[PDB]
Amino acid sequence: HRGSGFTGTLGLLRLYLRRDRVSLPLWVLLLSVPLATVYIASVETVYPDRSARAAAAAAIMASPAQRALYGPVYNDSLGAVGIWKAGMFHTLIAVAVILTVIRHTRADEESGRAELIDSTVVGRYANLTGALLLSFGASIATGAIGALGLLATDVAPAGSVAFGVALAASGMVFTAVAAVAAQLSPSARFTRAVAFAVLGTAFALRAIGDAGSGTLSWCSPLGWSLQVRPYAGERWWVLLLSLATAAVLTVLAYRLRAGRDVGAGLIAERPGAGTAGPMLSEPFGLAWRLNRGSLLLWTVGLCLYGLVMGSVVHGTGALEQAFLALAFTMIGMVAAAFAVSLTLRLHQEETGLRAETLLAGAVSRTHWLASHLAMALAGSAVATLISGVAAGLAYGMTVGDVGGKLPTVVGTAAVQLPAVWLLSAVTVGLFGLAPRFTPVAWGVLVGFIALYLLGSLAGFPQMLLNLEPFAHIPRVGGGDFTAVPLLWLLAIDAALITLGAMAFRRRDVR
Amino acid sequence: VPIEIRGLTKHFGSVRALDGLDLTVREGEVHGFLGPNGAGKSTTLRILLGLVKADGGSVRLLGGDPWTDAVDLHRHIAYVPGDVTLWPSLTGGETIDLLARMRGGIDNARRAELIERFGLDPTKKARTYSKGNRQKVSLISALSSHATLLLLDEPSSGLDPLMENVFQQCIGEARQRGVTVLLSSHILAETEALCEKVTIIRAGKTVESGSL
Amino acid sequence: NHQVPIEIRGLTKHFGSVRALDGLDLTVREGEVHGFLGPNGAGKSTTLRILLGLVKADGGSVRLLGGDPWTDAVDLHRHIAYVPGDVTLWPSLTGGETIDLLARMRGGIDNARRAELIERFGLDPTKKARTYSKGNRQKVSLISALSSHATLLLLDEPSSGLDPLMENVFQQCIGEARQRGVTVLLSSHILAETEALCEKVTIIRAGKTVESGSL
Ligand SMILES: Nc1ncnc2c1ncn2[C@@H]1O[C@H](COP(=O)(O)OP(=O)(O)NP(=O)(O)O)[C@@H](O)[C@H]1O
Ligand SMILES: Nc1ncnc2c1ncn2[C@@H]1O[C@H](COP(=O)(O)OP(=O)(O)NP(=O)(O)O)[C@@H](O)[C@H]1O
Ligand SMILES: [Mg+2]
Ligand SMILES: [Mg+2]
Repeated sequence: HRGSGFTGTLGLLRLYLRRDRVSLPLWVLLLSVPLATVYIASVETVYPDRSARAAAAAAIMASPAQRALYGPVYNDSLGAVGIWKAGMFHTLIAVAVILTVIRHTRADEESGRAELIDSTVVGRYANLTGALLLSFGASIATGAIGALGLLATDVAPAGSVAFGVALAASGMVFTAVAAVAAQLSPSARFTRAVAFAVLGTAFALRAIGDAGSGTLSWCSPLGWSLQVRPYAGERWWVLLLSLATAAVLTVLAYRLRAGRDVGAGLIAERPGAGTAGPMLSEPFGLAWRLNRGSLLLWTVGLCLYGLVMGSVVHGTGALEQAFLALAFTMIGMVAAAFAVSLTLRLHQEETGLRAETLLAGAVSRTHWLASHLAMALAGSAVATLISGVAAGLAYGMTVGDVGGKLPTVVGTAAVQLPAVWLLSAVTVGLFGLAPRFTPVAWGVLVGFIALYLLGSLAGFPQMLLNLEPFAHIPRVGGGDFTAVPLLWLLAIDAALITLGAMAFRRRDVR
Repeated sequence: VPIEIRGLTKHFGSVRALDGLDLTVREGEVHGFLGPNGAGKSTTLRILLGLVKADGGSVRLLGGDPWTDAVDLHRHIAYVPGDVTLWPSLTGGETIDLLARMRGGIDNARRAELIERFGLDPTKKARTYSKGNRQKVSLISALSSHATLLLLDEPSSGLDPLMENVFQQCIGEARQRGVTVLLSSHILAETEALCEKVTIIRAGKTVESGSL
Repeated sequence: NHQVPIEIRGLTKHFGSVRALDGLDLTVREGEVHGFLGPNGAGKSTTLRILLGLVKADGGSVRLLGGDPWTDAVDLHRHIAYVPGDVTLWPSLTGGETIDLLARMRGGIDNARRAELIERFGLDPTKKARTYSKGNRQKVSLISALSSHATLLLLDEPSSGLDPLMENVFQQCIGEARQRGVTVLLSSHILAETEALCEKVTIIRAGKTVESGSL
């Protein structure tokens, strides 16, 4: 007696909570503490006289390129100008909550834990409710900590609360999206791709709306957070929108669950072919077969992003250079994440007992490793170069000539490759020395990104900002091109790769 | 009558996984459940746990529906899957304790007896278990509970003859104290010894059923 | 290969404080089905991971097909077919694609035997590999290993999940493989297929050999 579909929710929640106890506090603090200690703290040094701050605002509203990345500035108050740069924090929290929800809902359910858990006295909706409670709690805690940190500074206290609540709502909207996406396919990667396509589309719509009239920025959950307008006249009712979209979607994520069976999705499966083709006869063919969809989807997404970013560059060549070099660094980071995932394909292959099946044949350990390494090194390069070509074409058309604006934008994209491949090198080095600690390449990449963002803005010495690759990339166009750091970033990569290879041939595949 | 399947049916895509089944297990008896590798034995056991949602027929598990009453029924039921997967980080004793906490009850006087009898080493990470000590975790976690209905999919797979004999004696002792068992074997040597009244299904439907 | 496919002398391996193997001995002799028996935790799978070069031995001598299992693990692996204790397939590949893929990295598939093996195990080779019951998931490995160029089969519980008739088809397949000079090493816990198939059983207890000889 006394049983419902939500039984076991608290137990599942606590055993999800203790699984990531070194990851959740780290990013919860990372997305909230550097709001009053970095962004607002470093605005009385860069922009002291208020007469100067106003000038900075007049340099943002007169350039669609800068307000496509970050958004518009509506007045010259200390809070608004200080927190303009931190409008990128509404996307990182969405990434974090999407990853958490998928990790705790569908990744486990694909490993057979659903059978073991649900064979007990654990309800049907306990697994979903536990992950939703964890993500909602994390996204509320980060907003609360950010608001509490901002309330101790000398900015207006209403805008601080508005920004905290907006940051919380931005992460609550994209938890229901992750749940609905998780109710769709038996494969976790397909669900992650579906969830991230929505975020990419929202960001693109937001950027196109910001860089123009502003009508198109009302059709995306990102860009519902900037129109709360903290420090510039708060529109409180906008949060209600972020409260409806989250409530309407999270109901659907339950209605899609009361009609699937543990393990399946929404569409049944289809028969394949009863014979392998002349391409699937090798580790290279097998690795290609497993990554076709990922390669195509990443390539299409990066091409569209480059096409979007190239149109706003020209609504004086000393500012388009600075904006292209700043916009392609983000593409470099995204391609680095692509490379890290394509290389973690290897750890996921070994930990799934499928590496010993392949290695018990006439396959060597280096020919197997250099079949995922060769895909990680090539797919990221192809995607980055295609994005650069698309950006060059879009920029060239809107100016008047293409042959004078394409090569420079292609070079700008092609000089990011040594920094992109360093994370593949790091992952390969970790897989071969400490295979269990392979997935800390994600932490290394997040640390590099955090250092790049919060480096020369909190006053760190210029010998501590040299511990990252994204700051050493040269500047193509005019002078300032050296090509020496690239030679220092390629060599490192090779060394690391070699190390990993040499540490894999003398090991146990256990 | 713990189980009263009367006409089950299930389609996955265009695949007729189950096409009319008539299982019937009564109180305090061990029941065999046999058939070739397409029959639908593992699917039926998943329908009884409210995990698959059968497309037709009637299922009265312990007097109630398995789908809409799953939580209430699952406090009298234990399950041993055909493919046992554990948590690699946790220990065997930790896994048994955690599964006892979810079930809300265990018999420690029998837990210790089974642990020292199956030969399990309860202080080892579950990832080091050699496919024969991985089945012992499920067997001990299911045979030491308060369930009055056991559904075993392939309880002795990976177990050497001595441990299989131990499992047979354990099932005999369980049947002594009024416990109902439904057993899928593919091994007609323990089916002959342990249970009477087998049931055979060929293509999703019952072909024969009755006392041995 | 000195007409002795396998020759182990004083094998040893520790996994930290755990003494997995403590002096194991073996000798398989070019043409016979050999039974590899022992309790749980004896060290049966680990030995099969040392012959394949996946795991390195701390002591003793191993001579697989006249060569070192660890350094020559590529040219010796095209005369060998292996069936693991835990069969895992790629969930996106088809059942009939996995057979061809696996049999191509070994010495190569035989299309005359493949058709008649799929015919009599009753496999459906056009179906994704995440929908196979535990028994059609084993037929994939069995058909892929029994239809290949191989002068040595290392089977590790090959009839796990097979109904009384598909494991009687497998016995006939092994018996007619032995006819054309194929050496088999058979690890199992069912002492009913060992009696019918194997002579020269070998029983190990805790990494050490406690019994050996013809049946
Ligand atoms: N998720 C699924 N999607 C599609 N078909 C499935 C799925 N699960 C099972 N089937 C099919 O349904 C039928 C019943 O499978 P199953 O009941 O698991 O076999 P079984 O009774 O367990 N025999 P055994 O192989 O010895 O365990 C088989 O034809 C399977 O291929
Ligand atoms: N990675 C490992 N780390 C530590 N101990 C291990 C590891 N792998 C195996 N062992 C131990 O080594 C011993 C031998 O196990 P194993 O080689 O799997 O024998 P086994 O015959 O395959 N067991 P079984 O398949 O049931 O007959 C056991 O005590 C295992 O617990
Ligand atoms: Mg089954
Ligand atoms: Mg074994």
